[PDB]
Amino acid sequence: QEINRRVQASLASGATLEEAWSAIPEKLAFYDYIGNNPAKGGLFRTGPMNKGDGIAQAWKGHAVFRNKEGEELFVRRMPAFFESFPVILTDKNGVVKADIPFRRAESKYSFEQQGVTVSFYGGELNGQTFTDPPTVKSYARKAIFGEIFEFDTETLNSDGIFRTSPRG
Amino acid sequence: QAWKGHAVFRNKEGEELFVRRMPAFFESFPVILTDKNGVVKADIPFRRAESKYSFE
Amino acid sequence: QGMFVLPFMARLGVTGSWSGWSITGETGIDPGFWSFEGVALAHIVLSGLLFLAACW
Amino acid sequence: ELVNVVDEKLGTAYGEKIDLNNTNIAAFIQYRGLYPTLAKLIVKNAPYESVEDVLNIPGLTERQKQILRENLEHFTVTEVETALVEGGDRYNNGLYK
Amino acid sequence: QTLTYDDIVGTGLANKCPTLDDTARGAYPIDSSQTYRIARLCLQPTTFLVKEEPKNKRQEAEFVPTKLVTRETTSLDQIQGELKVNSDGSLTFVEEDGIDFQPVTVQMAGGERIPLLFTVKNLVASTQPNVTSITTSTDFKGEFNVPSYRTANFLDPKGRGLASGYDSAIALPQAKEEELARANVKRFSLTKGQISLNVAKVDGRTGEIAGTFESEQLSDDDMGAHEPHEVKIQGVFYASIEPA
Ligand code: CLA
Ligand code: CLA
Ligand SMILES: CC1=C(/C=C/C(C)=C/C=C/C(C)=C/C=C/C=C(C)/C=C/C=C(C)/C=C/C2=C(C)CCCC2(C)C)C(C)(C)CCC1
Ligand SMILES: CC1=C(/C=C/C(C)=C/C=C/C(C)=C/C=C/C=C(C)/C=C/C=C(C)/C=C/C2=C(C)CCCC2(C)C)C(C)(C)CCC1
Ligand SMILES: CCCCCCCS[C@@H]1O[C@H](CO)[C@@H](O)[C@H](O)[C@H]1O
Ligand SMILES: CCCCCCCS[C@@H]1O[C@H](CO)[C@@H](O)[C@H](O)[C@H]1O
Ligand SMILES: CCCCCCCS[C@@H]1O[C@H](CO)[C@@H](O)[C@H](O)[C@H]1O
Ligand SMILES: CCCCCCCS[C@@H]1O[C@H](CO)[C@@H](O)[C@H](O)[C@H]1O
Ligand SMILES: [Ca+2]
Ligand SMILES: [Ca+2]
Repeated sequence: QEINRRVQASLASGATLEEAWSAIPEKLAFYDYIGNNPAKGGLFRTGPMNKGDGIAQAWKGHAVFRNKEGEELFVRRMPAFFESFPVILTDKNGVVKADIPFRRAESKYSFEQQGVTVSFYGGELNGQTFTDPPTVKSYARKAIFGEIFEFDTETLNSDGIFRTSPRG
Repeated sequence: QAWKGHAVFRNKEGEELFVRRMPAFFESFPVILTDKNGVVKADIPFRRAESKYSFE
Repeated sequence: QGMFVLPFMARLGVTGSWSGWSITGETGIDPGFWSFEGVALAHIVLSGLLFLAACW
Repeated sequence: ELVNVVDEKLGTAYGEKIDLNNTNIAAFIQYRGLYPTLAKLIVKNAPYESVEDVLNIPGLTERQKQILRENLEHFTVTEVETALVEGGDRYNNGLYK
Repeated sequence: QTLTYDDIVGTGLANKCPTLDDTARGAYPIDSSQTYRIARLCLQPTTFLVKEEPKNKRQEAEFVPTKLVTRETTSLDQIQGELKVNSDGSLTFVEEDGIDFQPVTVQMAGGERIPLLFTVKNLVASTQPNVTSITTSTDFKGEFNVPSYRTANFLDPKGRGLASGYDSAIALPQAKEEELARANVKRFSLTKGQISLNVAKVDGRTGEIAGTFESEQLSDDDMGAHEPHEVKIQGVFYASIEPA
């Protein structure tokens, strides 16, 4: 909500979309990521949070998804209860516009059918747009966790699975 | 996994050269190639500045 | 492979596994009871019988 | 790059129409007059180089041809995808309600 | 004379092909003006051999014996198709339908299990030219299709599949995807196999023939997760030829 406030203030004062998102501190974007939510851990998942998703290196920027018609689509975020969550994108009114189907035979909303693209504003990927379905799906999968980050998973041999923080 | 095959070394003149094998006593060992008569023909130098036998 | 007892079984004629292989590299051999596993089993049972005898 | 061939097929006309070469047979229930009689003839005589070739199936009645002409705009053809046609999957693709 | 289901059930005989008497050494005339079919082709595998895969790459790998673990469930039967008489007097069998595949698992020395789709799907097999009768010297050689051992709906133990299933390793939500692409992106294999049918017996009067076969094909590749093995299957066959 605060990030969106700041971006709207930036735009109101006449910034471009790239500039508005580029003004968001990486520190603020990082609090808007479920990997830092203390209710995402496991009792026997031991150690630092870095051991799970990895050591955070940089914000990738804010991902904006659009369908072939150019309407903005919003990835539904994962609530803390859920260890896994589907990938569902809706328009600004909550209507479903695209998803990653499980069964394909009667799929209506696949990213391939809806021509879903993603463009990044701010962070490492600022100004870039990806239109290839595997890459767009990859980013949509990360957008369920909120803001998207680059991680170093090699240094600690991180395993990819969320741990809680000292608050938890 | 596999034998690479037998390596035959030769100098620019075509003479066959033989790498001096490591005796069990040695943790490390220099790389020295002699002709069939034990005369030194090539090696890997440690100091380069007065090298006479480099593979190059 | 750091095998210490396998060679002693092999030295006296235990060369096959119940799972079908042999140490000489054959397939479909049937070693009978006296495979490596049956030797291991016989020793485990022996151990138990010895332990019980010790108690007595 | 490794590709999921079904997802990829969804970004072609297969994802927009009944693909006479690939689509499972229950899809013909979508339009009046196609199922089960024509649906069976169509799957049975597939693949087709173009949609119009569906008009060339032997034994068709005039009424059947007319039903086919009225529905060509709902049909497409794309290359046969082994993953969609093996397994008898065009007849039963493991989906019920 | 003839066995009922109750005579056969649970004996193992249902997985066996019909045999012909040692007396059956006749010749079955082919009238090139007549059309023919195979009304029943049966293949009963008696040996599965798998080509070992060396680190050596020096010296050729052998085909080794294996132990069947899926019981008497291996034969192909009730298969039928057209037997064409070609212009050079060769015959071509064009498989049309039947119980033309069986999943089979065999186990190598040391425990490795090798599943395969033992099959003659879409078999097109031909004899030598000028076969004016089928005799104990006739053989058929040809090729068939070997589709993926699992079909496109098959879901792995983590729920991943080709036409259904997750498309990622959802238990490792923040793992780097690249190392897992081969496991995550399922692929559907379709390769060719080869078979020889060697006639050993012919009943001129009934149109029945029996012999030995040997086929070669790839085993399961787990929807592209690993390399398949080469398998050689040997056994006996029976066919009934009919004017049609
Ligand atoms: C209030 C206690 C407390 C808390 C909240 C923490 C918190 C933390 N520590 Mg510290 N720590 C503590 C005390 C604590 N520590 C003590 C006393 C020591 C000396 C042993 C340490 C030594 C230590 C090291 C060396 C490290 C941490 C690290 C951490 C982090 C990971 C914790 C983890 O993975 O736990 C895992 C927790 C569990 C697996 C739960 C254990 C549950 C037990 C086994 C239950 C036993 C049941 C019992 C036997 C049943 C009896 C039944 C009978 C009555 C019938 C986390 C910030 C790690 C870190 O990231 O450091 C930078 C790290 O490397 N800690
Ligand atoms: C009941 C009979 C029995 C049999 C048939 C076996 C068989 C085997 N054992 Mg087991 N074993 C047994 C009982 C048996 N064992 C008992 C009771 C124990 C507990 C002590 C063991 C403990 C044991 C161990 C720790 C090991 C074996 C191993 C083996 C294998 C190789 C044996 C070997 O190399 O011996 C070699 C034996 C000798 C060289 C004997 C030397 C005798 C000395 C020189 C005699 C000196 C005194 C004599 C009185 C001198 C005067 C002699 C006179 C004739 C002149 C073989 C499968 C090996 C293996 O592969 O395990 C999986 C191994 O490591 N066994
Ligand atoms: C450490 C070390 C060492 C030492 C070691 C040792 C000394 C060990 C021991 C070991 C041992 C010593 C072991 C043992 C084992 C055993 C076992 C494992 C047993 C088992 C048994 C059983 C199981 C039985 C059972 C039974 C019974 C009881 C009764 C009858 C019947 C039956 C059979 C069932 C050295 C010096 C080298 C050095 C290095 C380090
Ligand atoms: C011959 C033979 C052989 C060998 C064999 C052997 C070597 C044997 C041994 C055996 C043994 C080695 C035995 C033992 C036994 C034992 C017993 C029988 C025991 C018992 C016990 C008891 C009864 C006890 C009781 C008790 C208890 C437990 C507790 C406390 C109390 C009392 C004391 C009461 C072989 C295989 C080579 C082959 C060929 C043949
Ligand atoms: C198919 C990859 C191309 C799209 C980029 C993937 C989303 S972002 C990606 O996410 C990983 C966790 O899965 C992180 O470890 C990594 O740092 C990050 O680059
Ligand atoms: C408590 C374990 C008892 C199980 C015994 C299974 C015997 S199996 C049996 O064993 C003989 C001796 O090696 C062989 O000669 C024979 O060929 C083999 O079939
Ligand atoms: C304590 C009971 C466990 C004993 C198991 C006895 C294995 S018995 C063993 O089985 C092999 C096949 O697995 C055969 O090659 C061999 O002939 C036979 O002796
Ligand atoms: C004393 C009984 C011990 C139990 C024996 C386990 C079966 S035997 C076991 O089989 C594996 C799978 O085929 C093989 O890979 C391995 O070489 C072999 O030792
Ligand atoms: Ca790793
Ligand atoms: Ca013959």
